[PDB]
Amino acid sequence: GKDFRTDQPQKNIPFTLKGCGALDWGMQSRLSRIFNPKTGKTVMLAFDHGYFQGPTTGLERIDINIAPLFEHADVLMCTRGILRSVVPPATNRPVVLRASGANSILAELSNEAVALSMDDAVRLNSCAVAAQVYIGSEYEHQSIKNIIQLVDAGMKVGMPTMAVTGVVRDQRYFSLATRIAAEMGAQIIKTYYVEKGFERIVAGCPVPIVIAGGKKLPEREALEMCWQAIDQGASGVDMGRNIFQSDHPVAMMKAVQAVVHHNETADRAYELYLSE
Amino acid sequence: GKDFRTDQPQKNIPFTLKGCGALDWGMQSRLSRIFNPKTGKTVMLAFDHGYFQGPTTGLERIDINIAPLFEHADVLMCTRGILRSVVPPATNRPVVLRASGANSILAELSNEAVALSMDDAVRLNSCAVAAQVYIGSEYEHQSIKNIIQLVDAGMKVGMPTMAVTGVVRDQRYFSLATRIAAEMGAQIIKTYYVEKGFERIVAGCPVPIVIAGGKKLPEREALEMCWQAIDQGASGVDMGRNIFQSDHPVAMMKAVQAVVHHNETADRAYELYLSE
Amino acid sequence: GKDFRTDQPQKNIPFTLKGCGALDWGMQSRLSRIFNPKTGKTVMLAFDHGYFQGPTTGLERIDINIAPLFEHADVLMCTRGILRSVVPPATNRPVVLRASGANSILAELSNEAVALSMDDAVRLNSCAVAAQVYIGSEYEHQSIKNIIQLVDAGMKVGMPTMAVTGVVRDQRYFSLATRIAAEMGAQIIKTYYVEKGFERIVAGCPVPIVIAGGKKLPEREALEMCWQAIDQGASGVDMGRNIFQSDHPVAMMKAVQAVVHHNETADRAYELYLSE
Amino acid sequence: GKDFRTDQPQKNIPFTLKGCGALDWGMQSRLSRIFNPKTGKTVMLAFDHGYFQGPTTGLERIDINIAPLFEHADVLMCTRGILRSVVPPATNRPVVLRASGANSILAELSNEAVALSMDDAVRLNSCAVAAQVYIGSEYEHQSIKNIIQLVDAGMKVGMPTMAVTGVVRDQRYFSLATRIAAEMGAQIIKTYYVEKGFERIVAGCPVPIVIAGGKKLPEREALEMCWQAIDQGASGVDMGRNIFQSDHPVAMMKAVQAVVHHNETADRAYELYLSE
Ligand SMILES: O=C(CO)[C@H](O)[C@H](O)COP(=O)(O)O
Ligand SMILES: O=C(CO)[C@H](O)[C@H](O)COP(=O)(O)O
Ligand SMILES: O=C(CO)[C@H](O)[C@H](O)COP(=O)(O)O
Ligand SMILES: O=C(CO)[C@H](O)[C@H](O)COP(=O)(O)O
Repeated sequence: GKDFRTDQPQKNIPFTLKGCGALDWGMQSRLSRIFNPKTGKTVMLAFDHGYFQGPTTGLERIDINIAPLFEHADVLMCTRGILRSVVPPATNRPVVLRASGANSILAELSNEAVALSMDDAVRLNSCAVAAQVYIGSEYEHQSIKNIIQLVDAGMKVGMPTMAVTGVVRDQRYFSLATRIAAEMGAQIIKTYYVEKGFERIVAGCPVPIVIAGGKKLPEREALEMCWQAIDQGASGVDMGRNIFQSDHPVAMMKAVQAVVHHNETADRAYELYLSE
Repeated sequence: GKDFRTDQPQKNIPFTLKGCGALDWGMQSRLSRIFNPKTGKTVMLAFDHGYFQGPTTGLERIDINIAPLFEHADVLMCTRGILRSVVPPATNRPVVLRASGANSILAELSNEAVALSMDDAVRLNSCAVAAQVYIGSEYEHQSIKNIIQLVDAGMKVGMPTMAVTGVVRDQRYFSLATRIAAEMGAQIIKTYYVEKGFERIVAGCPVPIVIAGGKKLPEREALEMCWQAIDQGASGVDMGRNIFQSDHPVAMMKAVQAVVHHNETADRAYELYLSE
Repeated sequence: GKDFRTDQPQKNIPFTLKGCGALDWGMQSRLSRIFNPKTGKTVMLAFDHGYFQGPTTGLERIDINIAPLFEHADVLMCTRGILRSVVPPATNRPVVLRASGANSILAELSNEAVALSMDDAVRLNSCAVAAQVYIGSEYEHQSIKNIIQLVDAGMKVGMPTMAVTGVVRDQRYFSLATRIAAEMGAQIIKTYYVEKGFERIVAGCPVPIVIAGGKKLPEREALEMCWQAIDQGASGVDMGRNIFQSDHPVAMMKAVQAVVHHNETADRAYELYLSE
Repeated sequence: GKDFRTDQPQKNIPFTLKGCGALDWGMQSRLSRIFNPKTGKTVMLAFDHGYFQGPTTGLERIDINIAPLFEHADVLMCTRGILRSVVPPATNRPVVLRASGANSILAELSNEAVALSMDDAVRLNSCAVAAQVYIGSEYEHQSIKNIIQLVDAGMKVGMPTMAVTGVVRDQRYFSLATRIAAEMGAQIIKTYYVEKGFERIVAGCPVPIVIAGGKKLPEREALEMCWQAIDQGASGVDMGRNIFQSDHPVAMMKAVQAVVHHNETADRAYELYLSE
């Protein structure tokens, strides 16, 4: 009384996420927590700015202002200090840990060291670990070594590494920064959007790219940036200020989600924003 | 231009999951992937039976019959063999790995060893590891050592361990089995439902309890068992046969969800089942 | 003067080998050395018999009789002893190492221990490690632990493990043995061909299956066995005696290749054998 | 009924690859994947340039432009980033991993660190690891330490190390750079071809030498360079730009193969190129 359905051979289901078709199950799994398998994109809520800036505007009280935003985000990005202290585990949301630091706004910005062991990243159930790369800055060499070290460590354990291109911001520059990081082994790259040439940054990069929100803009303009980035091949956005510094954070997020996952237009989305 | 809201002191949000209020963030995080933070319960789809039974009825073709069920489950339970081979990572669903084995239906059932290293559990992004405890069986001592070893290893890494009471099935017996496992350190206990006294099993166990589906029953009766268990304090169910051996697996799951998360009645639920 | 071809998005190339679509690059790479990416099959030349049998017939002088066969094989299977001593490295052919032993024909056949460290497997540039599983035998439990240990070790390093079902030989039996091994984590399973029901063994096994040659048969019959096995879904054969005990080894191998990779018929192939 | 052929004593088959006749089996095995045992030479397709140069011309889209070349190459050389992301494991071609980096075209070129752990090299099934040595540059000391560290690590595991002489380019200079690297332990040395004295570079180096393609040349001239190098004792070439920057990459590769493995002349080969 058994049915082995032998008339129908077993076939493998392809894993389509850009440049991640040759990774182990666990690593693909963590990546799938970050990039929605359906759309292949992500809306990432970033609040790690304090790691070298202290209580930056809008992030004075993560526990009050940012707490109510978690549920509306695909993934959270922050440090292990904040994570443990004020992000409730019950939030049940994927996290990407800031794993670099030891710099401040009072000194050389590019002077970063690895800020948490892979050991602890695993203890904290991370989906990924993130560090800055500073191409063209004084501590460029060290910043790349930080990426090398996180990748070496993450491959033992199936933890993805996200390289962030920290900074003249033109296409030829970001092409250089993103490609090197990818080349070194980072599975996710986060960079800035550029007025012209962005398409080339995406095309030249073998792995998923995510754009930073950047300094505060009018909500409508912020949404235009997102639409452009997505339309030109970005795999999602990593917003911080353009959300938590808005008068209507939750509304802004829903708009951003509309644009990223559902191919909404900048205008349509802005009207989704005006209804909240 | 900053607002520290100093008139409103920061307060810790309590973690209410039974007997898990004193664990590290990462472990609480993994637990919150299993047990819905809202309802505090879980509907677990179990298909690990093959680990000592080979191609058991209904599990001949996981890739065909079980594949379409994944999305309707809170968490998946299976071996690392099946996980890698036929469970697509894009399933984006929390997993609990069977971590014991080395036994078969052709020999002593209680003769189990640890079947995967914590190393590989982490590599596979697990939410927990599971192993059998056989109180009263020939290899009782070894089975408990399996639990001891998984907890020792899990605590370094923030991985919860689930102890399963494998087997006369009365209340006094399962009280003994579940309590000992909890006492050794397992964070989740999975046991069988009992006609009378089940409430005492839950009350005597300091951590969350989950019931096994058990042998195939008429759908209506299986739902009654769930309702009873939940009503008497279980934290969810770990169904296998009563789902994948049904003529309407997806329908049955929706029913079981209704009973577990939404306090549906056995009858009402059964009518949810008859509509699909 | 650069062309990023931004009109043409990058797409992942699927890895189609049965149940190996969720493995890291290096492991998929080693598997691709074994299973021809085009056909998805393998012809494996096995000469490890001496590991518990001593100088078995046909394998008295590997250096003389077997040496001239290597080039005609897809992959070699043998022990590290023979590998180092008489297989010339310049053979440039992928190897699968026998990694179990400590038994002999003078004692209990199922009493095997792991016979080489993963350390040394990596040192020898192996494509996989192989060990016996003895379901139903006296040392069944230990044999399965051997597989558990090799998988744990292999996963750290991207080395595949092949589980071999050592032994009444019917379908229900081999279904049990193969499925349990796969379930524990082995990426390759090698078993015996069966008169009836073989299709069910393949269908119930989530990873590639390879058949043993078995005791010497008339060349025409051996080819019929291969044809049946392949036709019913096997991923290749692991011949030993039916090749090296033939009066025309090289001829026989070319036949077997014809059947496995090129869908030749038993008869057509036998005529390929009669021309050499 | 056994034949031990005792009238014919067993004899060791010599391993002839220059200066590798005293290595363990595994290491000789990996070297044999790189240097064809028959000819003793190799045609190596190099596309690692991006590791410090970003999207260099011709390598904007490895996945499109370089993908179709793989099959026509003896061995692939690239970074672990590119390997995992866009080189399909099914390519079934030996790889040599770029294992240095942390420099860029925006800073001191000779400032390289080890870019991937031997751990991960083994995980990726490499045939060798490669790093730059910069004799005469500012970070000369560190670059040599990079070779020392890779050799120490490779010897535990049977992984060969390839030292690359990065840079006035005359014979006395490259003799110094190549000889030092070899002396430290590197089993493969890759250097540049020189108008006069190249023969002395080869003679003075105890292990196999491979030449870099160098900047783009007219196809006919590039082939002349290969012919000279081979004729004067090189063990193969590591082309990049002279292939992927050609209007007929595949044709060019076939030509190069002709010259390296089959002792074709520059002219004859060029006519092989004009027919494709
Ligand atoms: O902290 C940073 C890196 O050092 C980034 O500026 C930040 O994480 C990006 O998010 P946003 O610009 O949208 O606030
Ligand atoms: O495999 C088992 C333990 O050895 C269990 O029987 C199983 O996992 C429980 O699920 P169900 O009884 O609902 O099928
Ligand atoms: O050695 C063995 C396992 O203990 C097998 O019998 C052998 O390797 C299979 O090959 P063949 O039966 O074709 O000779
Ligand atoms: O990348 C390099 C070293 O830093 C080399 O220039 C390169 O790998 C050699 O190949 P080619 O000169 O033929 O392009």
